[PDB]
Amino acid sequence: MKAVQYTEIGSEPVVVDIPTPTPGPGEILLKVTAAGLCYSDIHVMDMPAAQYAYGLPLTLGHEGVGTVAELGEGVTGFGVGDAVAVYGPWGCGACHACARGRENYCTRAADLGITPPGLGSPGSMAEYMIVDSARHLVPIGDLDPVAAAPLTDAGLTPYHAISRVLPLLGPGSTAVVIGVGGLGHVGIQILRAVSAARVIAVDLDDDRLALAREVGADAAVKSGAGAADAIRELTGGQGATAVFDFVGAQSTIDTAQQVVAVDGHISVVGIHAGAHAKVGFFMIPFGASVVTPFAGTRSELMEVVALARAGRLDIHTETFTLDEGPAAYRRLREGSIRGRGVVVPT
Amino acid sequence: MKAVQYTEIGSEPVVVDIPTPTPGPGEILLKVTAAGLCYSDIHVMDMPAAQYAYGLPLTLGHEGVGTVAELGEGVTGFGVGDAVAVYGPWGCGACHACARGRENYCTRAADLGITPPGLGSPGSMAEYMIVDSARHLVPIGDLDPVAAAPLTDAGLTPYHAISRVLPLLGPGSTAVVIGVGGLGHVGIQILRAVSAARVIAVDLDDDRLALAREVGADAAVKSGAGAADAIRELTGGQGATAVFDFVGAQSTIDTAQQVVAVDGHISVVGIHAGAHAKVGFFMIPFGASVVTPFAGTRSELMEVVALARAGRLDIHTETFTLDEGPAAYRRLREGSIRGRGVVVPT
Amino acid sequence: MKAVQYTEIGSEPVVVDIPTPTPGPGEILLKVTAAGLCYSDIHVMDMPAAQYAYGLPLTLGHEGVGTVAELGEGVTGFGVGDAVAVYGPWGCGACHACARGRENYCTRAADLGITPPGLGSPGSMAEYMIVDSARHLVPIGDLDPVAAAPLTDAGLTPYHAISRVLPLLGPGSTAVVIGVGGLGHVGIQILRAVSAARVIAVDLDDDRLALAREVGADAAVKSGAGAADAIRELTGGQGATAVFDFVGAQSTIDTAQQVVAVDGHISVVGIHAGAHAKVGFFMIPFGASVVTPFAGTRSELMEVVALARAGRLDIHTETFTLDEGPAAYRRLREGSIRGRGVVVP
Amino acid sequence: MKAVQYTEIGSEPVVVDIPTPTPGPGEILLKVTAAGLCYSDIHVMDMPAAQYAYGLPLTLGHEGVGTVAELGEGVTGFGVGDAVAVYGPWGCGACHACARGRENYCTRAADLGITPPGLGSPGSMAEYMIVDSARHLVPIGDLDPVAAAPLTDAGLTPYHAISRVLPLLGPGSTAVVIGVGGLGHVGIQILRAVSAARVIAVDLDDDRLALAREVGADAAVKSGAGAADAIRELTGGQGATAVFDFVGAQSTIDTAQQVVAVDGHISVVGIHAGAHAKVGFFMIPFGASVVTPFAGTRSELMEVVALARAGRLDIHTETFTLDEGPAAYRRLREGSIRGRGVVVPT
Ligand SMILES: NC(=O)c1ccc[n+]([C@@H]2O[C@H](COP(=O)([O-])OP(=O)(O)OC[C@H]3O[C@@H](n4cnc5c(N)ncnc54)[C@H](O)[C@@H]3O)[C@@H](O)[C@H]2O)c1
Ligand SMILES: NC(=O)c1ccc[n+]([C@@H]2O[C@H](COP(=O)([O-])OP(=O)(O)OC[C@H]3O[C@@H](n4cnc5c(N)ncnc54)[C@H](O)[C@@H]3O)[C@@H](O)[C@H]2O)c1
Ligand SMILES: NC(=O)c1ccc[n+]([C@@H]2O[C@H](COP(=O)([O-])OP(=O)(O)OC[C@H]3O[C@@H](n4cnc5c(N)ncnc54)[C@H](O)[C@@H]3O)[C@@H](O)[C@H]2O)c1
Ligand SMILES: NC(=O)c1ccc[n+]([C@@H]2O[C@H](COP(=O)([O-])OP(=O)(O)OC[C@H]3O[C@@H](n4cnc5c(N)ncnc54)[C@H](O)[C@@H]3O)[C@@H](O)[C@H]2O)c1
Ligand SMILES: [K+]
Ligand SMILES: [K+]
Ligand SMILES: [Zn+2]
Ligand SMILES: [Zn+2]
Ligand SMILES: [Zn+2]
Ligand SMILES: [Zn+2]
Ligand SMILES: [Zn+2]
Ligand SMILES: [Zn+2]
Ligand SMILES: [Zn+2]
Ligand SMILES: [Zn+2]
Repeated sequence: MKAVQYTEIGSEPVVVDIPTPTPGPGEILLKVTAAGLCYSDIHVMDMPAAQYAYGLPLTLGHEGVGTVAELGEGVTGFGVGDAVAVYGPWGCGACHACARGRENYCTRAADLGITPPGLGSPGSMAEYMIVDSARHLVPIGDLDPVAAAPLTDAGLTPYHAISRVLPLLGPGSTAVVIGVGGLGHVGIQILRAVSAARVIAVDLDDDRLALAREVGADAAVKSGAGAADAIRELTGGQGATAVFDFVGAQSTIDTAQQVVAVDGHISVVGIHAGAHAKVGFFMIPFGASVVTPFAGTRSELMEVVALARAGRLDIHTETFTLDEGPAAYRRLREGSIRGRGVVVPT
Repeated sequence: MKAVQYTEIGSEPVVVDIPTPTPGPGEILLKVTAAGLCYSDIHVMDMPAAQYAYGLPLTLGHEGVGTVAELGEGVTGFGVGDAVAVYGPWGCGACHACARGRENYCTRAADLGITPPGLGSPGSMAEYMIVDSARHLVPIGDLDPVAAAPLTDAGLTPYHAISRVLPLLGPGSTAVVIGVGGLGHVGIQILRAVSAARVIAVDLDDDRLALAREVGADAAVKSGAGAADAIRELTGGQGATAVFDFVGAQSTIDTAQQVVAVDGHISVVGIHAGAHAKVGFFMIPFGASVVTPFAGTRSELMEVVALARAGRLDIHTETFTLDEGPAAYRRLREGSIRGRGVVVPT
Repeated sequence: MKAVQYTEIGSEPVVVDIPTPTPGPGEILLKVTAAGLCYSDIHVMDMPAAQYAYGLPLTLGHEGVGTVAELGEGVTGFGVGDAVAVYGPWGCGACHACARGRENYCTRAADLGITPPGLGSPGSMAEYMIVDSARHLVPIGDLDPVAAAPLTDAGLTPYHAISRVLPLLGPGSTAVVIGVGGLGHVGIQILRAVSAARVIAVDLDDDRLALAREVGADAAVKSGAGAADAIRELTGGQGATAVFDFVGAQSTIDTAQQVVAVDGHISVVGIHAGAHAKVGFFMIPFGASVVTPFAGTRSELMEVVALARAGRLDIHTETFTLDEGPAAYRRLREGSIRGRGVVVP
Repeated sequence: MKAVQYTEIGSEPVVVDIPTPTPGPGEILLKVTAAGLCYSDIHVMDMPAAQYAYGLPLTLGHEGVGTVAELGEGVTGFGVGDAVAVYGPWGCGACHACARGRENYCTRAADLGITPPGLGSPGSMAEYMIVDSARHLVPIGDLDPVAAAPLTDAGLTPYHAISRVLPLLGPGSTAVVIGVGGLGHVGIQILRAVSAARVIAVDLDDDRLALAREVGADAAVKSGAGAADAIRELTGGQGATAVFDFVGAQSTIDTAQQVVAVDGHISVVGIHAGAHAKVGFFMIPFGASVVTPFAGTRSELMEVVALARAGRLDIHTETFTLDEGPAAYRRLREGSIRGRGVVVPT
């Protein structure tokens, strides 16, 4: 089969031909219908050799949707042809966190050699992919695969981040979304669907601010030195109940600390190495909590899919072939994909 | 009446004679039965002239218990002689936070000129004190006033901090308490009363570690460079579900970050100017939230009092006269009060 | 001033002339801009003499909005002219429930002689009204008073009921609303604003089903013997995550028990004497909780007002003068007010 | 092997000899170390032929602990010899409830033919037993199996019931426990470990009231016509925050409704056919919720085991051999087991 792989440190990923895998016991083989590109893949490919630990070659793609092609020995609960989304952050399944479906916060996975697809195990940017266990598949019915693939991370991650503090976001609350890309543009729509928060979007790029308004942001503010004052102006001096920072640069985290309300929340979701919130007296308001959330839970993925099926998430995508995979990653690096890049194998 | 006041910047507080106040409409005059000394009073007295904003002179004492002496015009809900604790963090009473009793997180108080007793308004270290409103008194019944006075901050503040994350502290959880002084020694006992968490206490002083074990800590370990490794040894490498840092120095916050579990919590309660947690990817575990909580809520103070009345809180105190007030503050500076210093007026 | 009062047991309320009150210390006098009619007023007026305990005469109206006219001695936090809504379920202000703003669940109010406006103390169906304390006023800014008055109960009560189980109502959930009247039509809109629940409305009247669809219900079905099967058909046999019964008759509670999901909720909000859910093994699904909620909290009223100010609540009203007050109550009895009746002085 | 089976409708269970089973793929064979008797087994054996639906013969025992004897094909996560408790309420593992570990509330199990051990599938009252999947085992380490077996239902069920409303049970709260038998005597101890509630126990039998005090009840009241007034006397007229009714007869549910506080809770846990709470205006206080909970969740079972391992649960048992199984069930019927009956195979 055709796949897109990261094959040597510092180089662009390449289109390859590798064997179509066969499922062992408990496993499922999917025919991939859509594979999302996430900016996390760029963080991974930019790691120096000393930091990089996922093995070479590596089939990319941690956002995967497909149809069941072959059942491994013992597998029931899915039929051949079933449309499924892949739950990404694989855990041990047995610990206290995993028993609640919170496999994103499993502490045993590393020691057991469990790695996620596209980030240690073979990903979804290929004609076919293996899934380790039935509990890591979620049915999607007749959902369009292209709009469905991003739900598995661009949807799941903001959904989880928002869910951690959803009781704060009552009528009268304000939520700030910093970064209107793959994650951010879905985050705005989740906020609108599950809360009565007023949503203020923040981005460097005017066209992303337009995207923000298109998907339901109440206001849009230019990022940078003026953002904090502009946000406070909109919130009448009380600040924002919650800030969801999908950039996570030091400048955006600083903006978040300068606008968050007393007894509010900052969720540092975007990854920028070295950047951090400074949580201490006189540097942040009383009662304003800060966290770096990771991925999401099994039941949260089901909820994201339910939002999509109810028509609550308009996922903005651009489609690419497998051959266009390396080019699509260049587009993501330069910031020219309006929403989520998705590879459709054929 | 006799009172202890901070009268000039940089100097020790002094015993003074000032008029016994009379309550205006809505106010209550208390005969003070006990007034706690909090290390926050030392932070206040160590502020340079440029930072200090509470006015001079200032009657100290933000931990107050008394008996109702005189009702101001229009006051109902209390009779002369009723034993009451003073709710410290006065708010506007009208905003969304105050409507839930969360006057500790009121955003309107500053602009309305509302200041707390002992920290802008006259405190409890005097024979008598004014309380602005009936809603800032809580009945204590026959509770010993000396052990009751610390409940209003040494009790309330750890109670609130713990309450923010109480659902995390189920059976199998571990809570670390850093700093076994006024706040910390009460915090250990709250954890034992309201959760099934295993409690690990941390302090510089071996006698405070003994205090920790006396009030129910399951383990007590020496603070400093070795503390993080010793705590991890006790938690089997998973780390601590929650860390309540009642010191809040950079070294203790660093210890907290090095031991906190995935999806855990650090509560930075102690105040050490410039110290802060660094909340960013690779600097803290995924899902570990951090906050600087402040004081507590009206209903939380009632719950603290209920714990005391049920025999769940053994409050360690040393008693001082009003004349010994300045000496008691020197004792607090040097770290020689085993628990909470309390002034009893006579 | 002119007021509408219940004056003798069994009779219709009457328009009267009574003195304009003056505020004592701590009190506020409002010029009333809008006063809602609630079907609870009909329950009260239909009480026999033995049951009725609110005193005669009684100025009706537990849904009140006004402008501050006079401050009593010592009152701060409001200026003359401020537009305010009245928080209805007055409590002692001092107990553990009241300290959290949950004065709707205060246990001390009765013994202290605290009664709510329109239900023991003088209500809002008058040119002016007294409010006991500043904490029982909530600012409404430039909100239209006519659409604002129902927020104080038609809004507050469903808001509280929904709020008790809001964490159940995630994406993929279903909420059933039984009774699309004053309360129900606002409840549909609250569900849409604060949850991703799919909303199924139930009513006897086809025009109320149309109202339900107008304010955002995803489906609207006829009440009665066929309702339970029709709801199950819509939910694919799993049933409804939550049922908010704003009728509360035995037949509607039975429908609720026949459709509620495992680990779901029934909120019995409407009042029908003797009617009750039967909560026991084999009579209801495992984990399905049932409650009769009452009114709402201080912070909940603020949230309802915030929803109204954000344009999330389209409150359907019909306006009446004080003189038309008795006629408006006849209209409410016969079921001919499409939404909430409101009296404007 | 030797087993205790229900073999014909209306008759006592009998000791039998049946083949030692072999595990299919995904299954685990346990050597049973302890098997609890639950009063639910008596409800089942008292069902008329028309109602009874679990098949004949049926190996009894839905409270099971053992050691792993043989792994079925593909099973990982356990070694031969590991001491484990059996999670009883088996679900499909795939639905939204099961994804959160809430297999007790799975809606798909019936249609998929999934039945629990001792209640449709073969139970633990035998030398060996099959478990369907690894996710239905929980490690117990060196816990005494005899005291561990009741944790799987006598522990789990009260734990879940209490957990549903744990945020109500703050300092100052009161919890009533009706019925101090297998479940009730563990329920008292859970309340003491995870809350600061004052605990009032209610039973018909004075010796069970003594048991209640032995395991930490603050007060003990005789059940019957006087119970409601005696409970109100103890709660000062406000009533009980929560009532956990482990009898569930109409008389005990009536007592519960007559004592529950405004904004409180009644949990109807015990099963008595036809008995029900009457939830309507003027028949129950405002805001007092009522529910019939069922069993518990995967993570809750882990928490119960963690309580046992921390020394928080003193489980009162009487031990029986397999041959004494039928006699033990007669003892349970007549109410002469002081706590939980447990069968130890040899
Ligand atoms: N925590 C997790 O579990 C998790 C999961 C997935 C992705 N991520 C991270 O989320 C981040 C975003 O990923 P994506 O796929 O949405 O990226 P993207 O490239 O699709 O979107 C980036 C967006 O951020 C905007 N942006 C960049 N700098 C900005 C600034 N200073 N101020 C305001 N806006 C700015 C861009 O204009 C663009 O709109 C990445 O760092 C990614 O690694 C985290
Ligand atoms: N956040 C709030 O609302 C709030 C409220 C009250 C007090 N506080 C703050 O809490 C802190 C504690 O106040 P207190 O009155 O309990 O003080 P205290 O002097 O009574 O107790 C201090 C304790 O901390 C220990 N300690 C000091 N340095 C340490 C270190 N590096 N490692 C371990 N232990 C150490 C001491 O040995 C002593 O036992 C103060 O900074 C105070 O201002 C905060
Ligand atoms: N719990 C509380 O705190 C509280 C507060 C306020 C009002 N209430 C009660 O809520 C109930 C509704 O109040 P309202 O002011 O909205 O009444 P309303 O007269 O405005 O509306 C009643 C609606 O119910 C519908 N209806 C009547 N019987 C029905 C049935 N069997 N099935 C389906 N629909 C039916 C009508 O067609 C109408 O649309 C009343 O019983 C009132 O006393 C309770
Ligand atoms: N909801 C569930 O998931 C679930 C799970 C397990 C058991 N159960 C049920 O819980 C109940 C208790 O089970 P168990 O095994 O502890 O029973 P058990 O026979 O060990 O204990 C019964 C206890 O209740 C007491 N009692 C009986 N009638 C009483 C009354 N009127 N007032 C006060 N006390 C009374 C007895 O004196 C005894 O102490 C049974 O009905 C059982 O079927 C329910
Ligand atoms: K919404
Ligand atoms: K405890
Ligand atoms: Zn990603
Ligand atoms: Zn795990
Ligand atoms: Zn202090
Ligand atoms: Zn305030
Ligand atoms: Zn009403
Ligand atoms: Zn009250
Ligand atoms: Zn059982
Ligand atoms: Zn299931």
